[PDB]
Amino acid sequence: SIVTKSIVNADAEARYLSPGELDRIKAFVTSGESRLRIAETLTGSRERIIKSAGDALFQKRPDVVSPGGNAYGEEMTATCLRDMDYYLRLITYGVVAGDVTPIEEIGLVGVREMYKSLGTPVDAVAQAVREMKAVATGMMSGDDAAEAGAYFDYVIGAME
Amino acid sequence: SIVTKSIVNADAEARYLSPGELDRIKAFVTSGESRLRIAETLTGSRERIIKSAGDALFQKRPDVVSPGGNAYGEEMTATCLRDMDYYLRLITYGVVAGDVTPIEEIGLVGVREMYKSLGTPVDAVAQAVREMKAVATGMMSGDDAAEAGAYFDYVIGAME
Amino acid sequence: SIVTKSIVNADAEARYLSPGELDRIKAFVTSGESRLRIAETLTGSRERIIKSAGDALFQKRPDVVSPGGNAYGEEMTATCLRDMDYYLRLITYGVVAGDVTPIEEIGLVGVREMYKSLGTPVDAVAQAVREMKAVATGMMSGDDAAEAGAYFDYVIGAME
Amino acid sequence: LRDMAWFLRYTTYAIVAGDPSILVVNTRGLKEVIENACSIPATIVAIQE
Amino acid sequence: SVVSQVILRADDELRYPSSGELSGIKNFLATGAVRIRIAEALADNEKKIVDQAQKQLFSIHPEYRTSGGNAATTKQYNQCLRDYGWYLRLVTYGILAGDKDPIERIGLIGVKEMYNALGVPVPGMVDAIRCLKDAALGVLDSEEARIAAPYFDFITQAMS
Amino acid sequence: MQDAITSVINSADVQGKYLDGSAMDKLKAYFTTGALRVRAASTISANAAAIVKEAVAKSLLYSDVTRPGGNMYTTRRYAACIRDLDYYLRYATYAMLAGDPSILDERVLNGLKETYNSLGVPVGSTVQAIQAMKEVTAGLVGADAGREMGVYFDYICSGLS
Amino acid sequence: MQDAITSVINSADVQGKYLDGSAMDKLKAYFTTGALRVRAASTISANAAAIVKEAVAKSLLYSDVTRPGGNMYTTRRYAACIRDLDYYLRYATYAMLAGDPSILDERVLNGLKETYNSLGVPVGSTVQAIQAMKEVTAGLVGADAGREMGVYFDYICSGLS
Amino acid sequence: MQDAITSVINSADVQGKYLDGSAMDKLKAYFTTGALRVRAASTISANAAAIVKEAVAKSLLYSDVTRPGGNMYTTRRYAACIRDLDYYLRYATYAMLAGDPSILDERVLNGLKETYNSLGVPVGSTVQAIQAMKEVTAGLVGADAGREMGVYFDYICSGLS
Amino acid sequence: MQDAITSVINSADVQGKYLDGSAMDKLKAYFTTGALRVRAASTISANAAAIVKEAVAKSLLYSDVTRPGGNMYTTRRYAACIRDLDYYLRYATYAMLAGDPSILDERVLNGLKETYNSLGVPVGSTVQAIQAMKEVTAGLVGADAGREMGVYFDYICSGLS
Amino acid sequence: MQDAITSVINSADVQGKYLDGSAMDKLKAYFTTGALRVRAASTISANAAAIVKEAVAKSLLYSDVTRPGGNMYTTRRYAACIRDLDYYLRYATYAMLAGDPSILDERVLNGLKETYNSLGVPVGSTVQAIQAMKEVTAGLVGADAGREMGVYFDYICSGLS
Amino acid sequence: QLPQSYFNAAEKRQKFVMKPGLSALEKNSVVKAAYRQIFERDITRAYSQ
Amino acid sequence: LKRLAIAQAIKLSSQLIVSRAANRIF
Amino acid sequence: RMFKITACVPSQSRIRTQRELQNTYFTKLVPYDNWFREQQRIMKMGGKIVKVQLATGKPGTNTGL
Ligand SMILES: CCC1=C(C)/C(=C/C2=NC(=C\c3[nH]c(/C=C4\NC(=O)[C@H](C)[C@H]4CC)c(C)c3CCC(=O)O)/C(CCC(=O)O)=C2C)NC1=O
Ligand SMILES: CCC1=C(C)/C(=C/C2=NC(=C\c3[nH]c(/C=C4\NC(=O)[C@H](C)[C@H]4CC)c(C)c3CCC(=O)O)/C(CCC(=O)O)=C2C)NC1=O
Ligand SMILES: CCC1=C(C)/C(=C/C2=NC(=C\c3[nH]c(/C=C4\NC(=O)[C@H](C)[C@H]4CC)c(C)c3CCC(=O)O)/C(CCC(=O)O)=C2C)NC1=O
Ligand SMILES: CCC1=C(C)/C(=C/C2=NC(=C\c3[nH]c(/C=C4\NC(=O)[C@H](C)[C@H]4CC)c(C)c3CCC(=O)O)/C(CCC(=O)O)=C2C)NC1=O
Ligand SMILES: CCC1=C(C)/C(=C/C2=NC(=C\c3[nH]c(/C=C4\NC(=O)[C@H](C)[C@H]4CC)c(C)c3CCC(=O)O)/C(CCC(=O)O)=C2C)NC1=O
Ligand SMILES: CCC1=C(C)/C(=C/C2=NC(=C\c3[nH]c(/C=C4\NC(=O)[C@H](C)[C@H]4CC)c(C)c3CCC(=O)O)/C(CCC(=O)O)=C2C)NC1=O
Ligand SMILES: CCC1=C(C)/C(=C/C2=NC(=C\c3[nH]c(/C=C4\NC(=O)[C@H](C)[C@H]4CC)c(C)c3CCC(=O)O)/C(CCC(=O)O)=C2C)NC1=O
Ligand SMILES: CCC1=C(C)/C(=C/C2=NC(=C\c3[nH]c(/C=C4\NC(=O)[C@H](C)[C@H]4CC)c(C)c3CCC(=O)O)/C(CCC(=O)O)=C2C)NC1=O
Repeated sequence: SIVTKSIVNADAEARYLSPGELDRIKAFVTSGESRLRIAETLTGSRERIIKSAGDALFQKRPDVVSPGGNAYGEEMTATCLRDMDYYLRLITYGVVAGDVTPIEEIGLVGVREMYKSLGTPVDAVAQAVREMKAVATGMMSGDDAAEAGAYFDYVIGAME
Repeated sequence: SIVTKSIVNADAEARYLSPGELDRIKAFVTSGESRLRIAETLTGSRERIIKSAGDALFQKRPDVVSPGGNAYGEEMTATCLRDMDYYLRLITYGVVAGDVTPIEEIGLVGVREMYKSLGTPVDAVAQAVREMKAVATGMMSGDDAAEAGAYFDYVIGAME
Repeated sequence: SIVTKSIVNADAEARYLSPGELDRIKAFVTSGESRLRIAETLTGSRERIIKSAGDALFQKRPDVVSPGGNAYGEEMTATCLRDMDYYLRLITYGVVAGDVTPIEEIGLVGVREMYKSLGTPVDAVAQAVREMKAVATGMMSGDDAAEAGAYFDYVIGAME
Repeated sequence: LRDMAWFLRYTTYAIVAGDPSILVVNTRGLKEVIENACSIPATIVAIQE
Repeated sequence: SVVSQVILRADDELRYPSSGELSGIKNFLATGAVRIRIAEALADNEKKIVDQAQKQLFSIHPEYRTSGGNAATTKQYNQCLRDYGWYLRLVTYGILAGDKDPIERIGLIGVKEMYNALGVPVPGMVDAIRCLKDAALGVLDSEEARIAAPYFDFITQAMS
Repeated sequence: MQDAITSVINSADVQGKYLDGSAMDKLKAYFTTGALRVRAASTISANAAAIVKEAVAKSLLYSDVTRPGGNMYTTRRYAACIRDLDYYLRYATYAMLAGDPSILDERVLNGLKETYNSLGVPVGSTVQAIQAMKEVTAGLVGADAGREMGVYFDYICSGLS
Repeated sequence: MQDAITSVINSADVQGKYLDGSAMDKLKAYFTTGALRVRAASTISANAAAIVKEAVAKSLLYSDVTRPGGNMYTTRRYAACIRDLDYYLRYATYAMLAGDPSILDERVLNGLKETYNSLGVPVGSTVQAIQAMKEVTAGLVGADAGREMGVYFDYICSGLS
Repeated sequence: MQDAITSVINSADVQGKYLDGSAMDKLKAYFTTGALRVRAASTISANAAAIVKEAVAKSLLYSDVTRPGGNMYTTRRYAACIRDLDYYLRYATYAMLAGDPSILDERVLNGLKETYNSLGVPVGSTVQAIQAMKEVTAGLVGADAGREMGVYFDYICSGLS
Repeated sequence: MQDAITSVINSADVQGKYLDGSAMDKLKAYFTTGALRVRAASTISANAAAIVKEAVAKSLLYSDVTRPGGNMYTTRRYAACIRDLDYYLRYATYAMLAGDPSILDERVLNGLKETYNSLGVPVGSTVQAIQAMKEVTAGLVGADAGREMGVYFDYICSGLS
Repeated sequence: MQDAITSVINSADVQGKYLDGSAMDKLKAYFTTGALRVRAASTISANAAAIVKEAVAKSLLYSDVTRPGGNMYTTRRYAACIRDLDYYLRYATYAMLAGDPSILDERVLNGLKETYNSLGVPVGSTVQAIQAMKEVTAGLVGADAGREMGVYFDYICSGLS
Repeated sequence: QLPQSYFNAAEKRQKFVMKPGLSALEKNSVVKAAYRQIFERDITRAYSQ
Repeated sequence: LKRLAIAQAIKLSSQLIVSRAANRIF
Repeated sequence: RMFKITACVPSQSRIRTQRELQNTYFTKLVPYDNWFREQQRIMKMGGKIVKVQLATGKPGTNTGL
C-alpha cells in the first residue's frame, strides 16, 4: 500500500518518514472514503462487468473461443471468465490499498511465465482487461472512472 | 521536493510513476496555494520572528551570551541571529517545496561537523529553532501552524 | 559456433581447451561436409519450402490471413513469407555453424518484444516454422532430417 | 617400487577418465618431495621407459 | 622500513600513528647508527663473503657444476656469483630499513616464479642463502650478528 | 511486512472473496486513526535522542550494568546500547504507522533472542529499558497515542522475553 | 535532477535572498500548470507501447534501416531500438512532470552521443523517430500538453544532434 | 559431484588398488549405455518447457493448489513453481548423463526439505508433479531411457519425501 | 569474438543473403585446415612454459632489462613478465583455433598499449619477446602451423607497436 | 610511497652499487632528525581539530566564501572543507614523518587539481587555508619543526596551484 | 596459504568478465551471471524482473 | 571402450613393466 | 552527480595470489557520494588517476544534487 511503500522507502534510507511522505499518507487516509466507494461500485456489480467484458472480448477476439484457441469449450470459457474475475478482484484490492503492490505482488509478477506455460495469448488477456475497464469506467462518475482506470491501466500496462 | 522524490523513487525502480504517487503530486499541486500563504506569513514577519526568538533563546540559555560562550559580544550575537535567519529561510524553502529535501540538502547534512568545528553547542541551536517555532506557530492559524511546525519539527529533530 | 563456444568456455575458466573439447571441435570439423550438404539442400530448394510452408500455415491458421489478422492483404502476406525466409536463412546459418548461436544471436533474442510491438501472434509464427520443418525434413534423408530438425526444433522451442 | 607402481596407476586412471588432470595435480609439486630422497633424472628415464 | 609500515597502517585506519608505533620508530632510529656501521662492514668484505659462501655451497652441492646442472658453464657460474652479490646487497638494504620491506619488495615477492621460469632449483637457493649467512656472520661481532642473522633467515623463509 | 490495509487485503484474498462489510469497517477504523498515527510519528521523530537518553536515565544509569562487570560498561557497549534502543524506538514508530506488528517480528524479533543470548546481553534489563522508553513516549504523545505506541512496545518486550 | 520548484529555490539560495515576488509568480505558474501535467502524464502512461509502435510505424518501418545492412536489422537491434524509444518517452514524461529538463541532460543526454557514435547508431534516424513520437503524443494529449511535451522532445533531439 | 567413471576410480583409489576386471566391466557398461544417455539428453533438452507444462497440466492444474489459498496461487508462486520443476528436470538430465545421483543429493536434495518446510511448500504435491514429469518424459524418450530417467526422478522424490 | 564460421555467417547475414558458393568455399577451407589447427593447439598446450622460458632465454635474459634499472628487474616484474608472455601465447593459440584474430583485438589489444605506456613497460622489448616466442613455436609445430601461428603473433606485435 | 631510507636504498639499487659514504651520511642525517620528527608528529596529533579550526578562523571565516554564493556556503560544503583541511594536515604529518614528499604526490596531489576544477572549488582560497594551517602549526611545534612541516605544506600548495 | 595442488584439483569456477569489446550475447550471459550471483536465483526469465 | 581395452592391457601386464623399469634403473 | 573518471590501477597482489587478469585502465562513471572512497581506494592500491571530470553535476548547486 501507500503506508508500506513509504515505510520501506524511509526504512532503506535509515531515516524516519519525511514530512512530505507524511502528508502523502494523510491525503491517502482522507481519500480512503472515496476509495471505499469505488470499491463498493466495483464489488457490487461484478456479475455485469465480467459478463459484458467477456461478451465484448469474445466479440473482439473470436479466435480464442474458436476451436484451436485456449478458451474453447464450456469449462475453458468458464476458466477464462474466472481469470477475468481474479483480475477484477485484484483491481478492487489495488483500489482500496491506494497502490498497485497488491495487484503486482499477487497477480502480475510471473504472469508471462504462467500464461506461456498454459499456452495463452497475453494480448487477448490485455484485451479482456481493456473490456473490463470499458465496462467499469462506463459504470461510474468521472473522477471515480479516472481513479479506477489508473489501476486498470496498470494491469494492461503490466501485461505488455 | 515532492515531484523530485516521486520521480527519483520511480526512477531507481525502473518504472513509471504509480497512480498513487500521481495523486500525491496532484494533492501537493492543489495545496500549493496554502503553502504559498504560509510562506508569505513566514517571509513578511521575519524581523519579529528572529528578534523575539533570539530574545527568548538568550533568556532561556544565557550562558552562550555570557563571557565564555560562543555568541558573546556584538558581532557574535549578530552572527547568531544571522544563523537563525538562515534556518528560518530554509524553513520557508521547505514549506514551499512540500518536503524537507531543501532543508536537509542545504543546511542539515554536516551541521554537527560544522558546529563542532566552530565550537557551538548544538542543543542551544535546537532551542533557537524551538523559540522560532514558538513565535512562528503563535503567528498563524491552526492548520497553518501545524504545517509549518512539521518543518520546524524536522529541523529540531535533525539537530538532535 | 562450436569453436567460439569452446574458446569462450575455456576463456572464462582461465584455462586452455580441454582435450574433450578439442575432440569435440575435431568431430565438428569432420562433420562439416555433411553440414554443408544439408546447407545446400536447404539453400537450393528455398522457394518450394517457403511456398509450401506458407500454404500449409494459412491452411492451418486461417485467421491471420482473414481480415482482422496481421498478415491480411498482398504486401502483408509478402512480408509474412519474407519473415519465413529470414528464419529459413537463419536455419541454414545454424546448420553450417554447428550451434544455435547464429540463430539465437541474430533472430531469437528480442523476438517476443518485436512481434508484440508489431501485433503478431507468436504461436502462428511457431506454426510457420513447424510447417517449414515438415517440408524441409520431408526433403532429406533420415539423419539429415534429424540434424536439420534439431535447429528447426530450437527455433520453435525459442518461440514458446 | 611403490612409486613406479603409482605413476602407472594414475596413468591408467587418467586414460579411463579422459583428462590428465589427475596426473597433473599430483606429480606437479612431486619433484622437491623426492629431490632430497633420490635422483630425479633416474625417475625421468624410468617414466620414459 | 619501520616508519613506512607505521605510516601505511595508520593510513589504512584513517588515524595518526599512535604512541607505541612512534616509540618503536624512536627505538629503531636511535640504533640506526649501528646499522650504518654493519652495512659498511658488509659492503667492505663482500668479495670474500661471496667467495667462501660459493666454496661451501659447492661443497654441499657439487651437482650444479657437474654435467646437467646450472653451474656447468662459466657464464651461468658468473651469474651464480652475481646472484650471491645481489642478495648480499639486499641484505644490507633490509638491515638499513630496519625491516623486511625493501628486500621483500625488490627481491622476494615471487622468487619462485622467477627461478621456475629459469632452471635452478629453489632448495639450492635455500642452501645458498644459508651459506651466505654463515659467511657474512664470520665478519661481524655478536652485538651486530644479532641484527645481521635473522634477515638471512627471513630470506630462507621466503625462499621455501 | 504489511500494514492493516495489506493484512485485510491478504485475508480477503486468501479467502478469495471480495471486500465485505467487516473489511470495510476495519479499513474505516484505520483511516480514522491514521491522522493521530501521523502526528504521533512526527512527535516521536522530533525527540528520538531525548526519549532514548531519558530511558537510560530512568532505568540503566547508576545501576550495576554501567559499573565494571556490567554488559553496558565500556564506551563501545554504551554506544551499542544506545544504538539498540534507537532501533527499538524507530521500529515501534514504524509499527505504529503501519498499525500492524508484522515488521517487528519480521525485522526486530527474528534472531534477536539468540543474538542477545550469544552475546551475553541481559534481556530483563533491556526489557526494563524498553518499558521506560514506552513510559517516556506515552508521557510525550498523550494517552491514546501512548497506548497505541505501548502495544507495539509490549510486543517487542514479549518477543524479547 | 531538479523540478521548477527546486530550481527556483536554488536560484534564491545561490542569491542568498528570500523568495521575492518573481519567484512567487514562477511557482504560481507551475502550480497552475501542474494539474494539466498530471493528466498528460497519466494519459501518456496509458499508451506507452502504442505511442512507441506508432512512432516506428511512421518513421523507421519499411525503410532501409529495417532492411539488411541497417542498424535496426536484427531482432536484438529491433528490441534495443524499442527499448531506446521507450526510454525517450519515459524521460520526456518525467521532464514534463518536473517542468525542468535537468533530468534529460543528467540521465539521458549525458553520454548518449558518444554511445551512439561508438555503436554506429544513426542519430538522424533516431531524431526522426523521436520527432514522430512527439507528433503522436501531441495528437494524443492535445495542443498545449503536446506542446509542453514537445519542448522536452525537442530538448532530447537537440542534445542528440 | 562424480559420474560412474569418477566413482569407480574413487573406489579403486580408496582401495589403493589398480583397476581390476570388475571395474573394467562397470566402465564397459557405462561406455555401452553412454550413447543412449546422450540421445535421451538431447531429446530432453529439446522439450524442457513442454515436459514441465504437461506435468503441471497433469497434476497441479485445476486442483486446490492453483485456487485461492493454495501455495501455487499467485503469479509469483506459479513462476517459482515452474522454476522448481525446470530445476528438477534439468538436474535429472544431469544425473542421467553422469550415471550417478551424487549431483542430486549434492545440489538439489541438500537443503531442499528444510527450505520447503520453512516456506510452507507442499511436498506431496511437488512429489506428484515430479512423478508426472517422469511419466511424460518416459513417454517421450522410450522405455529404457525413460527408466534410467525415472530412477533419478525416484531419487529426487525419495530425498524430498 | 568470432571464428571464421561466425564471421562468414555475419557477413552473409549483414547482406541478408543466403550462403552462396564463396561462403561455402571459405567454410570448406576452414574445415580442411581445422585438423592441423587442432594438432598444433595440442602441441602448443604441451609446451607452454618451455616456449615462454625459451623466448625469455633468447631475447630478454642477460640484457639490460633484467639488470638493475630495467623494467624486468625485480621478481615481481619477472613474474608479471612471464604472466604477460603466457597470455600472448595462450591468446595466439585461441586465435589460431578460431582462425580469426577478433579475440586478439577484443581481449588482448584493447587497452594494452595504454596500460604498457602508463606502467612504463618497453613495447619494443616485449615485441621482440613475442617474436622470439613465435620463432620458437614455429620451430616446434612445423612450417605451415608455425606460419598460421605467426600471423596472429604478428597481429599482436602490430597492435602493440 | 617511500621515506628517506627507501629512496636512498632505491637510488643505490638503481645504481646497483652498495651503500657508499654519501648514502651513509644521508641516513645519518635522517636518523638524527627522526626524534624531532616523532615529537612534532605527536604534538600535531594532539591538536588536529584545533589547528584546522584556527586555520579556518584565520582565512576562510567571515569572508565571501562562507557567505551565500561561496563554495564553502552550506553545511555539507563546510563539513567537506573541514574534511579536506584535515586531510592536508594528516598527510603533511605523514610526509614529515617519512621525510619524503612521495606520499603527497602519490595520494593527495594525484587527481586533486582536476577534482577541484570539476567541482568548482577555489584553489587560491584553499591554498591560503593550507598556508594558515602551516602558520598555526609552525607556531605550535617551534621553528625548525615548523620549517620541516612547512616544506611539505609548500609542496601541497605548489602541487595544488 | 592454499597449495596449487589443491587449486588445480578443484571445481573450477567460471569468471564472467564484462569487456566492452565483447559480442552481444556475451554481455547478455555476463549480465545473466550477475543477476544470478547477486539475487541468488536468476530473477529474469523466472519472473521477468 | 578402446580406452578400457588399453587400460586393461596395462593393468594385466603392469608387473613386467615395473620389472623392466627395475632393471633399467638399478 | 557523477564523475567520469579514468584511472589505471595495477594490483601488486596477483603474483602472490596467482589469480587471473582483470584489465586495468578503466573509464567509469562514479556516483558523487562514493567517489570519495573510490578515489581513496585507487590511491590505496597505488594506481594513478589519469582524468577526473564532472559529468552530470552542473557544479555550484545547493539542492537538486
Ligand atoms: C489472481 C492471479 C491469478 C491468475 C491470473 C491465475 C490464472 C490461472 N489461469 C488458469 C487457466 C486458464 N485461464 C484461461 C484464460 C484465458 N484464456 C483466454 O483465451 C482468455 C484470453 C483468457 C481469460 C479472459 C484459460 C483458457 C485457462 C485454461 C488453460 C488450460 O486449460 O490449459 C490456471 C490453471 C487452472 C486453475 O487452477 O485455475 C491458473 C492458475 N491464477 C491466479 O492466481
Ligand atoms: C544555511 C545553512 C548554514 C548555517 C547554519 C551556517 C552557519 C555558520 N555559522 C557561522 C558562525 C556562528 N554561528 C553562531 C550561532 C550560534 N551560536 C550560539 O551560541 C547560538 C546557539 C547560535 C545561533 C542562535 C556563532 C556564535 C557563530 C560564530 C562562531 C565563531 O565566531 O567562532 C559560520 C562562520 C562565519 C560565516 O561565514 O557566517 C557559518 C558558515 N552557514 C550556512 O550556510
Ligand atoms: C532475421 C530475424 C528477423 C525477423 C524475424 C524480422 C521480422 C520483421 N517482421 C516485420 C513484419 C511482419 N512480419 C509478419 C509475419 C507474420 N505475421 C503473421 O501473421 C505470420 C504468423 C508471420 C509470418 C509467417 C507480418 C504480417 C509483418 C507486418 C507487420 C505490420 O505490417 O504491422 C518487420 C517490420 C517491417 C520490416 O522492416 O520487414 C520486421 C523487422 N526482422 C528480422 O531481422
Ligand atoms: C634482485 C633479485 C634477483 C636475482 C638474484 C635475479 C637472478 C637471475 N639469475 C639468473 C640466472 C641464474 N641464476 C643462477 C643461480 C644459481 N644457481 C645455482 O646453482 C645456485 C643455487 C644459484 C646461486 C649460486 C644460475 C646458474 C643462472 C643461469 C641459469 C641459466 O643457465 O639461464 C637470471 C637470468 C639471466 C641473468 O640476468 O643473469 C636472473 C635475472 N633476478 C632478480 O630479480
Ligand atoms: C536512459 C538513457 C539511455 C539511453 C537512451 C541508452 C541507449 C543505448 N542504446 C543502445 C543500443 C541501441 N540503440 C539502438 C537504437 C537505434 N538504432 C537505430 O537504428 C534506430 C535509429 C535507433 C532507435 C530509434 C539499437 C539498434 C541498439 C543496439 C546496437 C547493437 O546491438 O549493436 C545501447 C547499447 C547497449 C545495449 O543495448 O543494451 C545503450 C547504452 N542508454 C541509456 O542509459
Ligand atoms: C536447484 C536445487 C534447488 C531447488 C529445487 C530450489 C527451490 C526453491 N523453491 C523455492 C520456492 C517455491 N517453490 C514453489 C514450488 C511449489 N510449490 C507448490 O505449491 C508446488 C507443489 C511446487 C512446485 C511443483 C513455490 C510456489 C515457491 C514460492 C514460495 C513463495 O514465494 O512463497 C525457493 C524460495 C526462494 C525463491 O523462490 O526464489 C527455493 C530456494 N532451490 C534450489 O537451489
Ligand atoms: C590478456 C590480455 C592482457 C595483457 C597482455 C595484460 C598485461 C598487463 N601487464 C602488466 C604488467 C607487466 N607486464 C610486464 C611485462 C614486460 N615488461 C618488460 O620489461 C618486458 C619487456 C615485458 C614482458 C615480456 C611487467 C614487468 C609488468 C609489471 C609492471 C610493474 O609491476 O610495475 C599489467 C599491470 C598489472 C599487473 O601486473 O598484474 C597488466 C594489466 N593484461 C591483460 O589483461
Ligand atoms: C586525501 C587526498 C584527497 C583530497 C584532498 C580530496 C578532496 C575532495 N574534496 C572534495 C570536496 C570539497 N572540498 C571542499 C573544500 C574547499 N572548498 C572551499 O571553498 C575551500 C576553499 C576548500 C576547503 C579549505 C568543498 C566545499 C567540497 C564540497 C564540494 C561540494 O559538495 O559541492 C571532494 C568531492 C567529493 C566529496 O566531498 O566527498 C573530494 C574527492 N579527496 C582526496 O582523496
